[PDB]
Order: sequence, then structure tokens, then C-alpha cells
Amino acid sequence: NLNAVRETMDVLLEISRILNTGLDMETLSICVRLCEQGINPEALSSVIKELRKATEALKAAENMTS
Amino acid sequence: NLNAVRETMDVLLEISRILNTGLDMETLSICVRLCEQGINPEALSSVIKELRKATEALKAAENMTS
Amino acid sequence: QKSPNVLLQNLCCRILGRSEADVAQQFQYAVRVIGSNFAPTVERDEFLVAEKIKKELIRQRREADAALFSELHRKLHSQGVLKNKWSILYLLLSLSEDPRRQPSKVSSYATLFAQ
Amino acid sequence: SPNVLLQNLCCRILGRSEADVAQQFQYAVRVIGSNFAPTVERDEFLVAEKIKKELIRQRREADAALFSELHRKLHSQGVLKNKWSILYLLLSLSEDPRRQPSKVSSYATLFAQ
Amino acid sequence: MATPDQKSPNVLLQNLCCRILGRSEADVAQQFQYAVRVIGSNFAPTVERDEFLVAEKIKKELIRQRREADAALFSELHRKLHSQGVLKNKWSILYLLLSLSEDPRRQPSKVSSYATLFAQ
Amino acid sequence: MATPDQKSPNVLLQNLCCRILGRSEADVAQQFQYAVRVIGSNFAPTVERDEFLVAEKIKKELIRQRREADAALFSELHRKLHSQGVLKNKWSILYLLLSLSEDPRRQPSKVSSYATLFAQ
Amino acid sequence: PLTSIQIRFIQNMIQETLDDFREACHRD
Amino acid sequence: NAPLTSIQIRFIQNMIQETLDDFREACHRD
Repeated sequence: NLNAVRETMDVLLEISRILNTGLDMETLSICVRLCEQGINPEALSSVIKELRKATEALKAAENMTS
Repeated sequence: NLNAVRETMDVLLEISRILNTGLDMETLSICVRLCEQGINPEALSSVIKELRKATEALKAAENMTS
Repeated sequence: QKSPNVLLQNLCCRILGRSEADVAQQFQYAVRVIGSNFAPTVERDEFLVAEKIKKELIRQRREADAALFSELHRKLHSQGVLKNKWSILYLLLSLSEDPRRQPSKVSSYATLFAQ
Repeated sequence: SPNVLLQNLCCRILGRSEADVAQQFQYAVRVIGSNFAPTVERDEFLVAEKIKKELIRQRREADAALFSELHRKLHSQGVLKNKWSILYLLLSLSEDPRRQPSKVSSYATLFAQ
Repeated sequence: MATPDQKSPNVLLQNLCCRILGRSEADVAQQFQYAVRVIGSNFAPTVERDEFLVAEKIKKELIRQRREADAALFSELHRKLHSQGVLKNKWSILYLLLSLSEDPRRQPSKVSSYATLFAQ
Repeated sequence: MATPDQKSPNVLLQNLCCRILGRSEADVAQQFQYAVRVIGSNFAPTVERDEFLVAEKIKKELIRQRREADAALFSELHRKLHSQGVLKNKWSILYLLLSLSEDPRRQPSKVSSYATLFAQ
Repeated sequence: PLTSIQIRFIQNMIQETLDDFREACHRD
Repeated sequence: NAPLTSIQIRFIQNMIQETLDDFREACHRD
């Protein structure tokens, strides 16, 4: 089971990299766990877009304050 | 008329059961009476959806706090 | 003739199984939604709503639910008790759930905002 | 708890502490708490086909094959309970590398202060 | 610039509210405020700002409502109005009238008394 | 090398508002706030991010407006702009220009004085 | 030329797809 | 008056349905 989880996580990371999704292994695992727990995919997609916008705003704020 | 009302309520309950609506006899009867009395079906549907969402949120809160 | 608001409150209390005091936020949300202008329902024609429901049920391979719906609709039409059949049909369509699709158990995550 | 996991995910992705992401957490909670209409597609195979078509449309045939392979591996692994939902989410979050990211105008930064 | 002593949009809206509701201006103050809010909101451009396109749309809608005689009457009245040349904004009036047309066959969905419940 | 003090987008927007209104920056404070609210709002991605696709869409729109000569001129100017390579975001500027195009044939719907009520 | 039956079928299919899209948008 | 083949009718129907589904999905996402 552990080897299967590792293989699935590696496949997901590779897919995210090839698709340029910007997801890391931890974020991808969190998204997978949320989807497995029944989160609405439309809500999840909106959340992902909002989180990406927030991450870009936070990175811009950190670069402006540094 | 009373027999017709009872038959209509039974039909609505059966439709809800086949559709897995989660409505009980009293709620289905109230919805039928409101629609027959001219209540906007969009308002009634929104109310039913909100009540179901509230029940699901309460069940999720009870399962998370337990 | 209980006012529609009191009837809706009693219905909510009965369906959720909680006291009026425990559903105050949900009651306020419901009152806001019902008093809020909502876009017209997808179908306001009894025959159009029935045909759309039949097509959707057949497309989803839910023939048993389609037959039950057709029987209930026939009974409602013959009984002639309801004045606004289109409204009831629209409500039933809006509340329809695919029996094959396992009810999406509301993730415990919704509880975070409840506090 | 799913809330703690989401908070940790936000902190990890943003690279900020939980205290610095409070507004984003509130926004996420608001979005998740809103009643959403049923998703267009709840079938794993339809979501996989849509993801493949979307990847092919960006002329990323290698990335499309990689996505199809990863989806096959995920389906065989059986770790995810809602494969259709996860595939739909991944498709929805996919970005075309050829389509220039609509750079959020610096003007949004003016109000941040 | 010949601006007819056009009583202020507030006065015109008040007169309209009083006429439609059948109540005095003092009894429609909340409705007057609602009207002012609605009128002050930015509206998307009308679907058609062409007099001939509006006339054709009106004719098609009347034919769809099986009012072919009303469609011909509308076309004739429109021709007469265009020839009269009294109205400066024919497209706006035509668009308003088209938007306000009601099908006599479709039973008016009587606004449930229930809307009053939230006013309290 | 002190890249000319390109005042922050807020200051640039304020200067633009002052220029458009023909009033001093102090007189456009409410408009500046409105602009800040609009700019901070999430805007959908433009329909087309391809310079050549945007030029073709502009030509098609001009043809729909029966401006075929203007469509050809637009395509030529777009080719020249793409070849000049001075602009870094050709797709964005093309989208802006498309959004700012005005149809000379559509008689300006004289903005009712009532729109000013919401300006305050 | 599309037969009257084929024309009617294509028209019904397009109308059904547009009705489904309108219904989905209204529900959303 | 070569009647549109069943395959051509199905193709046109599918194309129209796909375009309308894409438009509905884009509007929903917006």
C-alpha cells in the first residue's frame, strides 16, 4: 500500500510538472486527500485558483517588503 | 378533493424517494401546499437545498467534534 | 392557515431535528435566500419540466426512477388537487438525486466555519 | 482534521505562517461553504478524456501521454475515493504554457498597503 | 439646447410609482428609493438599438405568439411613427415597448403575497 | 540607471483620471477610489492572447461594422506593430484597443443625466 | 438536402442541447 | 435533395452540443 501511495504521488507530481500546474508534492497530496474526502470539484477548482492568486500576491508582497 | 390531495402527496413522496430527495411526509406536504398556493418554485427549491445543506453541515460538525 | 414563514420554520425544525434556537443562523440564511431575488427556475412549464426530467432520467440510465416519476406525475395530473403543477415539478426536479451516485457525505471541513 | 490539513497546505504553498494567511483561509472557508450546483461530470473516464483533450489542445502531446499514464496509475492504485472529482480538479487547474499568464497588473499591489 | 422643463427624474419616478401602485407619493417612499437604486445602476446596452431591427424582432415575437395581425399593426404603426418624426429616440422607445410586451396566453404568475413577509 | 520615475500604477491611474476628467487630482478622489476598486477586482482572462488572432478578430469586427477598409488598415497596422517589436505585451494592447473601439454607425445613446445620481 | 425527418432530428437535438445548457446555467 | 445521412446529422448535432456545452461551462466558470 505504501509503495502504491508513493507511486501515485510520483505520478501526480510528474503530471503536475508536465502540465505546469505549479503544485508541489505536499500540496498535491493535500488536494488528493481533499478530493478523496468528497470535496466538490468545482469548489476545489475555485479554491485552487484563489490559492494560486493568493500565493502570487504573497510572493509579490514578500519581494516588495524585502 | 381530500382523496386527491392524499394521492398527490403520496405521489410526491414516492417521487422524492425514487429521486432520493430526503423529504419526509410533512415537508413534502408543506412544499406541495406552498406550490399549489402560488409559492415561487425557485424560492421553495432554494429553501429545501439550504435546509439539506444545513443538515449536512450539522452532521459534519457532529462527526468532526466527536 | 399557518403563515408560510411559520410553516417553513416548522418544516426546517422537523427535517433537521434541531430546536429553533440551534438553527438560528440557518434560519437567517434561509430567510435571506427566500427573500432574495432568485433567477427563474430552469423550467416553469409543467409539461416541459416533466419532459426534461424524463430525458435526464433516461440519459442517466435511471429507468426505475423515471417510471416512478412518470407514475407520480400521472397521479398528480389526474388528481387535479394542485393548481401550480409546474412549480411542484420544478421543485421535484431541483431536488432530484441520482440514486446510483453515493450521497457526497459533507466533508467535516464545513465545520470549521460553523464555530 | 481537514481544516488543519488545508491550513498546513496553504502555509506550505504560500511559504508564510498560518497567522499570515488568515484572510486567505477565511476566503477559502467562504468559498467552500457556498452551495455549489452539482458538477458537470462525475464519471472518472469522462474527466480523464477531458483532461487528455485539454492537454492535447495546448500542443502538449507528451504531457497528455504523461497525464494519461498518471491517471491510469492513480486509478489502479485505488487510493483516491473520488477519482472523477480529482481528475476534474486537475483539469480545471491545468494551465496552457503557450497562453501567456495574464500577469496580475501591479495595480492590485497599490491597495495592499 | 431645448430642454423642456423636465421635472427631475425623482419627480418622474414618483409619479410613475404613484400611477402603477395606485398610492400616494408618501406611501411609496421605500419603493421610490428602490426605484432610484434601480435607475442609478449601470445597465448593459440593450440587445437592439436599430429601429428596423427592433421592428423585425417585434414582428417575429408577435408571430411566435400567434399575433400575426398585431405584428402587421405594429409594422404599420412603426412606419407611421417613423414618418411622423416627432420622437428623438425611436430605438429606445421601441426597445422598451418590445421588452414590456406580454403574452396574453401565458397566465400572469401572480406575485405571491409572500414577498411582504421579508419587509418586516 | 535610474529608469524614469514611472510612478506606481495607482499614481499613474490617478494622473489618467485627472487627464480624462480635466480636473485636478484632488477633484477625482471619489473617481480614484472607484478606479482602485475596479483595478483590485479580479478580471477574467482576455478572450484571445494571440497577436495575430486578435488582429484577425479586429478585422472581422470591422467587417461586421461594414468597415472593410478599416479592417485592412487594422491588419496592416497590426503587422507593422508586431514587426516593430517595441511593445512587450502585444496581445494585451490589442485586446485593449479592441475593447476601446467604437462603432461610428451606432448613434450615441445620450447618457441620461440620471446616471450622475450614482456617481456620488 | 437534409430530409424533413433528418432536419427535424437535428433541430430537436440542437434544441435539447441548448435547453440543457440553459437549464444548467439557470440552476447555477 | 440528398437527405443528410444519419452519421452527418449525428455529427452536426454533436458539434452543436459540444459548442453549447463549452459555452455553458465557460459561463458557469466565469
